[PDB]
Amino acid sequence: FFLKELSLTISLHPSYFGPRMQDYLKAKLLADVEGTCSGQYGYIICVLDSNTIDIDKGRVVPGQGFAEFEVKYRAVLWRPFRGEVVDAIVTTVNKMGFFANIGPLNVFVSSHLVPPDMKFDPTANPPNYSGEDQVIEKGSNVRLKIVGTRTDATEIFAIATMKEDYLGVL
Amino acid sequence: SGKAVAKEDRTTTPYMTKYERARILGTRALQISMNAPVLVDLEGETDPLQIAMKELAQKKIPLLVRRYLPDGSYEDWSVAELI
Amino acid sequence: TGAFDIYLDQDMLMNYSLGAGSGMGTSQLPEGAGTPYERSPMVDSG
Amino acid sequence: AKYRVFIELHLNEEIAAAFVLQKPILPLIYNILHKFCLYQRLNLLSQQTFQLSRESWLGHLRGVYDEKPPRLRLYYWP
Amino acid sequence: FEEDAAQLKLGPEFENEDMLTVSEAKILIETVLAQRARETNGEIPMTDVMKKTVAYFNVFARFKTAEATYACERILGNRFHKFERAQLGTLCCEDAEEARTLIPSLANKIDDQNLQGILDELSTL
Repeated sequence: FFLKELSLTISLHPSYFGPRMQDYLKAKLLADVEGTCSGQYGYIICVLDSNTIDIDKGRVVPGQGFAEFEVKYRAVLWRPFRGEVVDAIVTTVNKMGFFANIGPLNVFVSSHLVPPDMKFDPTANPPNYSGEDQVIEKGSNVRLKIVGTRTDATEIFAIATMKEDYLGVL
Repeated sequence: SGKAVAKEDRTTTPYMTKYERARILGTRALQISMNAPVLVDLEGETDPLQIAMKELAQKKIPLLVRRYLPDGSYEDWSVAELI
Repeated sequence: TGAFDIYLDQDMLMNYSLGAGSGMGTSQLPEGAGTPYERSPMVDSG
Repeated sequence: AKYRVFIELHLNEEIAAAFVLQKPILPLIYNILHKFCLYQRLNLLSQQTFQLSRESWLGHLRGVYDEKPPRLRLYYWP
Repeated sequence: FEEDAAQLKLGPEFENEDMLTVSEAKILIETVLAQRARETNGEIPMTDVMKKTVAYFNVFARFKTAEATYACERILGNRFHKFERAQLGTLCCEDAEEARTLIPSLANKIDDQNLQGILDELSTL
């Protein structure tokens, strides 16, 4: 997680000039950036509105009637990178791997990237991957080491392994 | 490469230029024509421009003018400032 | 007439001629202008 | 009871706060005195305005006590 | 071009930025929400990203308190590597040998003894 400064342009419309534009610009910003994700900065958790909100500009458009208000803001973002170790929350367990979940990003732990001590049990009450006393079901945050990440359509997706020491059940 | 200039040490002419009047009135026209917050008691007009002119006369119209210098610097002027 | 750009004198719209703190006339939520005992920044700086 | 509680409390508390700094001191207290009671006058008068508006006689006449810093709008008949 | 793991490597801007803490991050989020509520009609959709975070954040409350965070801050100090810092305060436990394994970038960055002392303080916190 990071706290960084980002930019964003708000293109306002005459109808909302009034005498409290500042508010409108801020309201529009929160709505356009919060919840979004990019490969470059990742998930834009939320914007630290108030104090950390600059409103520069702006220059009205010639053939449009709309003015562009540049905005500098502080936000909390969640960008992952290959090699980072994170705690995740297992969601599903299929003979295909481990569908974990960290915050808002989805991490997939291919079965081939899981120790050979965790056999897959489909008969056991709730499909799990025990060994080896250690039992990893749909309720046991595991530790993984991102091996590779990808960014397809603003969205991000990477694969993690459990091959190193000090990884696995938490 | 801009540079911005001091709202206190302005160089250019205090009067509003032949061309500017023409651009401002052009600009607010479109604005109001686009349902916008009109800043002077509506005399009872119809023409998104003939109205803007009612504004100009009373210097009660938003919009400012950035006058780019050759340097690359600029100056900002307020319709109420100008002449 | 294209040798300049235009912006907006928000300043005028702001201070513009005149011219409060409640929150209980229906909106289950409360308020009180903005001084019920709460800060901000500081924590952020820490 | 409760008036003598919450009022006298913070009164004397910020009087002590006035001791914390270089002296005004008493005249501020003397200000807050007439301040509070006359505000109470403001809403006595307002409650009077609703003695007329909420009931007899007629309506339209009013004196609503706005949330703003205090004001009483004695708007009349149209 | 740049898709490594390191070892402290990757984007320059991101590297420059400081990795926010988990508990502290959640605290800040909470603070932000409180400031927004200050005059709300009621509702304010939290989308889907919020839900997830709300859960993960609570399921990782390494300092379920407004002071816990400050205590943690006090304990820390020396930057070293924003990332490493937030990482050490996000994992926890416990021995040196383990520290290097998780953060190989620590190689000859810091000693041991000290590390152990910090872990003990955290466990008690």
